[PDB]
Amino acid sequence: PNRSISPSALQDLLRTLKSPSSPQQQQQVLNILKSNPQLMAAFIKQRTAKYVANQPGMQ
Amino acid sequence: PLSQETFSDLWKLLPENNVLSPLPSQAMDDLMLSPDDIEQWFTEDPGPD
Repeated sequence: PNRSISPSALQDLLRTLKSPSSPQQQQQVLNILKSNPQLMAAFIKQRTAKYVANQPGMQ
Repeated sequence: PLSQETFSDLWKLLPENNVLSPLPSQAMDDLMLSPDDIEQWFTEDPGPD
């Protein structure tokens, strides 16, 4: 909440999301989010309370 | 071209005005997101395919 944000980052997230699976995609999402702390800090704070680091019994 | 149900309005619903967790944004020390959660907030778009 310390500064403003821009709607261009939301469009950059969508163009990045549509790319094929790669470690570069993860880096681009982090790059885009770090430019706008306001929404990413609220998102991680909401997510950590509901985070799941494993999977159930499947085959 | 979009609705109040898409990711652009889901940002507003986040706890940007509260404190829930016992620690700040530095929580990513042992956890990092996956694309399965990133493809969730845009799926509400009222468009074709």
